[PDB]
Amino acid sequence: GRVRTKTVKKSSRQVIERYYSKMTLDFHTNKKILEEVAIIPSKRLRNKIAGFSTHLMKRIQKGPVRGISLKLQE
Amino acid sequence: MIISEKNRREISKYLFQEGVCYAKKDYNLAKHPLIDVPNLQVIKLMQSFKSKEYVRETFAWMHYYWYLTNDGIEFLRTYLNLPSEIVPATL
Amino acid sequence: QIHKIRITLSSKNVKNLEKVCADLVRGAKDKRLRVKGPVRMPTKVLNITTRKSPCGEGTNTWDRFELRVHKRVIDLFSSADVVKQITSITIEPGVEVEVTIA
Amino acid sequence: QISKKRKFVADGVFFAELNEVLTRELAEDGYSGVEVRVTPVRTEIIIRATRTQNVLGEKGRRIRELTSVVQKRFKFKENSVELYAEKVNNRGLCAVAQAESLRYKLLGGLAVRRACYGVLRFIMESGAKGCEVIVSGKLRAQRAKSMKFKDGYMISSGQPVKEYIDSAVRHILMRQGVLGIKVKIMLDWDPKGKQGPTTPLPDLVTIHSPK
Amino acid sequence: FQRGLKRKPMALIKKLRKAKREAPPGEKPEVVRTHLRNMIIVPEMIGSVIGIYNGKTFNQIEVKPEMISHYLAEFSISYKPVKHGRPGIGATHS
Amino acid sequence: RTVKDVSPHEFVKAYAAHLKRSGKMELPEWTDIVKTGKLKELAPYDPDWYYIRAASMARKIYLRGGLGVGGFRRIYGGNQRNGSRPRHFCKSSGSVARNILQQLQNMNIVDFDPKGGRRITSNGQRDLDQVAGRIA
Amino acid sequence: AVESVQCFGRKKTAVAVTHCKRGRGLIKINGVPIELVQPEILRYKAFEPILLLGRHRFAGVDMRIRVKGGGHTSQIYAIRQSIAKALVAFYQKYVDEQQKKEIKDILVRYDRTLLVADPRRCEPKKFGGRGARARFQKSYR
Amino acid sequence: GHSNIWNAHPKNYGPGSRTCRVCGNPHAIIRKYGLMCCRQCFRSNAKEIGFIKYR
RNA sequence: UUGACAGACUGAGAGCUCUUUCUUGAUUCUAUGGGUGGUGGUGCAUGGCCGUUCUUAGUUGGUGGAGCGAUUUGUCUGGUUAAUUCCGUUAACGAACGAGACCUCAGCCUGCUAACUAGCUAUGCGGAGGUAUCCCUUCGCGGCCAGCUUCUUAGAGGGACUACGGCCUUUUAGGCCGCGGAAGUUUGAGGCAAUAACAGGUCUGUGAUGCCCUUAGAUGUUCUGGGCCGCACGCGCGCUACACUGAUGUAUUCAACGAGUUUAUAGCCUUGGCCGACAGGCCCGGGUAAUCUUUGAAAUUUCAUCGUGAUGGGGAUAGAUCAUUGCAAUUGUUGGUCUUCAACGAGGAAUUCCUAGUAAGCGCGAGUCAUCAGCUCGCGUUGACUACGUCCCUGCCCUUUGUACACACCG
Ligand SMILES: [K+]
Ligand SMILES: [K+]
Ligand SMILES: [K+]
Ligand SMILES: [K+]
Ligand SMILES: [K+]
Ligand SMILES: [K+]
Ligand SMILES: [K+]
Ligand SMILES: [K+]
Ligand SMILES: [Mg+2]
Ligand SMILES: [Mg+2]
Ligand SMILES: [Mg+2]
Ligand SMILES: [Mg+2]
Ligand SMILES: [Mg+2]
Ligand SMILES: [Mg+2]
Ligand SMILES: [Mg+2]
Ligand SMILES: [Mg+2]
Ligand SMILES: [Mg+2]
Ligand SMILES: [Mg+2]
Ligand SMILES: [Mg+2]
Ligand SMILES: [Mg+2]
Ligand SMILES: [Mg+2]
Ligand SMILES: [Mg+2]
Ligand SMILES: [Mg+2]
Ligand SMILES: [Zn+2]
Repeated sequence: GRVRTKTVKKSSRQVIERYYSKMTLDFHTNKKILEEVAIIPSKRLRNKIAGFSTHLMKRIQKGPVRGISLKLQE
Repeated sequence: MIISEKNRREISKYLFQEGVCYAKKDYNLAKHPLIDVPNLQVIKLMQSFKSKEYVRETFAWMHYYWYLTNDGIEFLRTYLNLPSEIVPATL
Repeated sequence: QIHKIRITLSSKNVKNLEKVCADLVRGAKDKRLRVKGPVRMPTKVLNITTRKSPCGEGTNTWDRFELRVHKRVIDLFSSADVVKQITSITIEPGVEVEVTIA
Repeated sequence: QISKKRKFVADGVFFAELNEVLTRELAEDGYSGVEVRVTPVRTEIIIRATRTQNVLGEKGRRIRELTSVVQKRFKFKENSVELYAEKVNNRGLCAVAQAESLRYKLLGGLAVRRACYGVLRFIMESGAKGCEVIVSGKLRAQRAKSMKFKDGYMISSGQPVKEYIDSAVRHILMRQGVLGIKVKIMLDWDPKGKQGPTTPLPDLVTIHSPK
Repeated sequence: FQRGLKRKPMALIKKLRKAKREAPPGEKPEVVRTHLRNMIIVPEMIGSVIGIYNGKTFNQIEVKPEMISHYLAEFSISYKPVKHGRPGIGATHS
Repeated sequence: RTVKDVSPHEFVKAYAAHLKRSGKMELPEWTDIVKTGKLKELAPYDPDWYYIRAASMARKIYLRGGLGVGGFRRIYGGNQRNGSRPRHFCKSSGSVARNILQQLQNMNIVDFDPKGGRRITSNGQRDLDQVAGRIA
Repeated sequence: AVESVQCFGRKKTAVAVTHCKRGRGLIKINGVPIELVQPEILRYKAFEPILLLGRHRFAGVDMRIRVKGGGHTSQIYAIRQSIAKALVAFYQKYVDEQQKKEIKDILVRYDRTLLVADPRRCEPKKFGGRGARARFQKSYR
Repeated sequence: GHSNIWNAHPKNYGPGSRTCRVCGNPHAIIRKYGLMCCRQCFRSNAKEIGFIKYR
C-alpha cells in the first residue's frame, strides 16, 4: 500500500501552515517551493511531502482541514 | 639453549645498536631478516632477555617486537665492553 | 619542449578522487595548457563472499564484501617541470598519483 | 610493480596490522586510533591517544622506538616513515577510549554497576546524544550473565548507523574468566563535521521560519 | 625413471644386491625390510626376500618375475579385508 | 554479389566443391581415421568433411583476418559429455586446423598476418567472390 | 551536410544501433542483407516494422545495423526496435511531422515494444538456493 | 633433531605451506588478492582492511 | 658439556644407539621450584561471533489516571496499511527503539562533463565484386589539427509524487480500474534491522580465556608409513538417464559477473608459429591490465544418418595402453585412444522449491587448487504453465474466553 508516514504528514502540515501564501496546486511548483523553504535529506522524501502537501492544499480549497490552522481561514 | 658465542655477540651488538628488534614467529627460518643468526636463536635469546627483564616483548599478527630497557642497556654495555658514551640509536 | 604527460589517479573515495581531478584540471587550465580527460575506467569491484559463522552450525549465511577501486586518466600537453609544479598541489589521503610520459 | 587490486589490499592489510600492533603495545597508555597518510617519498603515522605523554616517553624515546621497530618490521626505507602523537578531541565521544577506561576501572576492582554508570554519565556530559554499555560474563556467580546500561537516543538499523554510531568491543582478563565490554555511542549532527557526521538524519526535516 | 630415483631407492637396491651376494648358494637371501612402498620392482630384484612396511608390520614377500614394473605397495595390503558382523543399533529406522 | 550476400551453408557447399575440383589440396593420410576433436564420439559422416572444413575455415579467415590455430579450435569446439558428470566446453583438434591453414597458404588463399594469425589474400578474396557470384 | 540519424534498440543485454541516412532503400545488418538474418523463424519479428509500413516508405533510406551482446532472440528484438526508432527519428527530422506521427501511430498500434524498450532484467541469485527464488531442497529426517 | 631429518619434509605447496598471517591457522585461508588471512580473521578485520558490505 | 669419520644397528647418510676416539669450550648437564607448549577435557565456567525463537510487527520509560498489591492505561471500539502505517476514538499527554526513512545494484535521459586504455560518422588510400576508371556494395590501414559522444565507460544531476481521470470509502486515512509514462505491487532485488531469550553451535579460527589433565619414555614438536576413502546394510543434498520435443556427424553464430607473474632461460592468464590423432611438447612474444588472454560458451538454428529395436538411448563396471601435476599417483590424482556395454522403458506410501525475465533447461567466472568440482558463491543465455485467493493442513500476529499449566501441553 501507499500510506504516508507520520514524518511526511507532519512535514506537509507544517509547511502548509507556515507558507500557505506561496502554495500552489501544481506538484512541480510545490516541490520547488519545498526545496526552497525546507531541508529534506532525500529527494524521494521531498517528492512525497510535496505530493501530500498538494493533496492537503486541494482539500483546503474545498474547506477546513482538521490539524491545520490557517490565519486567514480563522 | 645452546647458542654460539659469535651468534650471541652479533645479536647483542645489533640489539644495543638499534634499540629495538622484530622477528617473525618462524622457528625453522634459516636466517633472521636483519641478523645473520637463525631466527630460532634470535627469538630464544630475546626470550631469555625478557625473562630477566632486559627487554619488553609484544606479540601481534605472528610477530615479536622487542624494545630495550634501561637494565638491558646496562647489561649490554657491560657485556660488550663498549664505552659509556655510546648509546642505542633510539636515544 | 612539449610532451604528452600521462597522469593516473587511483582511490577508493569517489568524492576525493573527483575533487583531485577537478583541481588538476583547473590548475592545467589556468596555465593555458591542453587537457584531455579525465577518462574514468570501469570501476574495479573486488568481491569476497565468506560465511558469517565461525563454525559450521546454523543456516549457511554469507557476507558479501566489496572493495571498489576507481581509476582516472588525465593527459596534459606540456613540459615535465610544469606538470610537476601542477601536481605539487596538496593531495588528500587515499589518492595515489602517478605521472609518466606516454 | 604490483596490480592496483593487490596494492590496495596490501594497504588495507598494513593498516589493520598497524592498528592491531599499536593497540597491543599502547593498551595501557591509551590508544584512540591510528591514521596513515601517504606522500611522495614520505609516510606519516598519527597515533590518536588520550595520554600522549606516555606514548612519547621521556624526550620521545618511546615514539622513536616505535618508529624504528615499525620501519624495520614493515621494510620501510630509512627516514621515510615517521610517527606523531595527537590528543583525541572529546575523548568521551570515542568508544575505544571509553572502553579502555571501563576496562581499567573494572581491572582496578571497581564495581561493575558503578563503573558503567560513571562511564555513561561521562559520555552523556561529553555531549553524546545517547550511549549504551554492555558487560557480559561471570559476574558474582559461576553462571555468566549480561548487564545492560542505556541512556539517550540510539539507532540500530539502516545506513545512518555507520556514521552516527561509534562502537567498540574489548575483553578483560579477570581472575575467573573473561569479561566482554561493549560501548556504543551515538554522535550528534555537526555542520563542521569535527565532532559528528556532516549529514542530517534521513527522517529529519527542518522548516525555515517565515519572514 | 625419467624423473630419477632419489637416494633411498638406490640404497635399497644396493642392500638387495648385498643380501643376494651374501646368500649361500642354493639358499634364499636374507630379509631386507623397508618402508619404501612406492618403489618400482625391476627385473634385477627377482628372487629377493623383502619385508614391506604396511604401517604396522613388515609383510614378507619374495620377488617373482611376474611382479616387475609394480609397486611394492601392491603386495603389502595396508588394511584387513572386511568381514561383516550383524548390524548394530541405529543401522535402520533412519 | 559477394559472400556476405549469400547463405553461409550454400556458399560453404559451393566452395568445398570448388576446392575439391581444384585438386591443389593434399589431404593427409589420416583424414579417414581421426575425429574432428576429442569431444567427438565418431569420425565425420561425410567423406568430403576435409574439404567442407577447409571451405568454412577459408570463409572465416575472409570475414576476419587475425585468427589462429587456437582460435579455430575454440570456434569448432563444443560441449563434451562426461558420462554421469555435467558437460563442459572442449576444444577441437588442432592438427586438422594447422594442416588446413597450411594447405590454404600453399594455394595462396591466405598468408601470415604481421600481427599474428592468418589473413585473406587478394587472390583469396577474388576466388571467394567469384564462387559466391556463381552460386546463383 | 550529411543527412542521417542513429537510433538504438535494447532487449536484455542486446544493444542494436541503426544508422539511417538518405539512400536507395537498402537494409543491412553487419554488412549482411536483412533477408538472411538468423534464426530463420525470427525473420518475421525482424521484418515486422517493414511489413507494417511497406517497403515504399523505406525506399528512400539506407539503413546499416550493428548489434552486440545478448542472445539470438534479444539481438533480433533490438534490431527491430532500432529499425522502428531510426525510421521514426529520420521522418521526424527530415519529413513532415504529420507522416512521422502517422508511422509512429501505426507502429504503436501493432506493438509498443517496437519503440519502448522492455525493462525486464535477470534477477540476482541469493545464497541458499540455485536460483533467484528457488531454494535448496529441504529435508527433516 | 638431525638437520637432514628435522623439518626436512618439503612444504612448497598444499595447506601445510600456508598459514593465516593474523592467527597462523592453516584452515580456510583466503588467498584472493593476496590477503592470506583465514576466513574468521578476515571477517573480523574487513572493516579495517577496507571491505564494505553493500549487499 | 656439543658435534663427528669408519663399522654395526636402523625403514633410513637419524652419531638414534654401541665399538673405535677425535673436536668444542661454561653457551650446557644433574636436582629442587617455577615456566612453556598442547586441533588435550569442560561451549553445562566464559568472551566474541554466528543460528534460532521471528520475517512476523513488535518493545519500553517520564508525568498523569485505576488498583492494597502483583500489575494496568498510554500500546484502543472502528476503518485502513506490508507495517504498533496512518485516520480517528480516547485518562491520557508527551516521548525512545523497531517499521518506514536510509544505503547498494538494475531499469529511462539523443539533456551536462570528458574520453588514442571505448566507440560512431565522413573523408584519403588499398583489396575484392558489380557497368570495372567516374558510379554502387563490402572489407583493411592512417589522420593527438576531420567532427562527434547515438552506441561503451563514469561523475554530477533530472525523473515517480499514485501526479492526472472515473468509481467506492466517514467531506479522513485510503482502495480498484484507466490514459500518459522507462517505470503505477514499497518500480524490482538486496544490505542494515528492536526488547527479551536458548544451558542451540563454536575451547578443532584466534598469542581470546578460567579451571582440570599432561609436560621429556610428553597429550609439545618433527620424520617415515598407514588411515580419515575401508563395505552384508539404512538415510540426506545432488549428477547422469530412461529418448525421435531425440542421439550422432556437418554447417551456422549471440552473453555477462569476473581472474591473471618473483622474470630468475622461466613462476600467473596466455596470444601467434611448429610438432602430434588426441592427450601434450617446443619456440617467438603480450599483459602488474577498458592496453594482453578477451577476435572471448552451451542450450539453440540448419542439413543429413538413425527408425521404436534397451536401438547409433544410457554410460555403470572392467582390460590394454599413452601423456601431464607432484619428492612420491599403488587403494586407479587428474586427462587422452581402442575395447567391454550393467540397472534404468518415467518411478509406492510420502515429500521439496516456486507467482515473471520468475520456475525449469543451458552453459560461463570465482572459492577451494602443485594436480583434482557431480559442491558453494555469482553471471548471463532461451524462457513457460497456473493463481493473484483462503485459513482446509502446517504455522505466525492481535483480541475475547477457560485453565488444577509456570521445567509453562514434550505441562
Ligand atoms: K557462547
Ligand atoms: K505509567
Ligand atoms: K580452554
Ligand atoms: K581458520
Ligand atoms: K490456517
Ligand atoms: K497482526
Ligand atoms: K472450564
Ligand atoms: K491466566
Ligand atoms: Mg529507526
Ligand atoms: Mg529498514
Ligand atoms: Mg599436537
Ligand atoms: Mg551453548
Ligand atoms: Mg503509575
Ligand atoms: Mg500493557
Ligand atoms: Mg552517450
Ligand atoms: Mg549445549
Ligand atoms: Mg571424511
Ligand atoms: Mg545444501
Ligand atoms: Mg560473440
Ligand atoms: Mg546401447
Ligand atoms: Mg550414447
Ligand atoms: Mg513443507
Ligand atoms: Mg566442500
Ligand atoms: Zn586467522
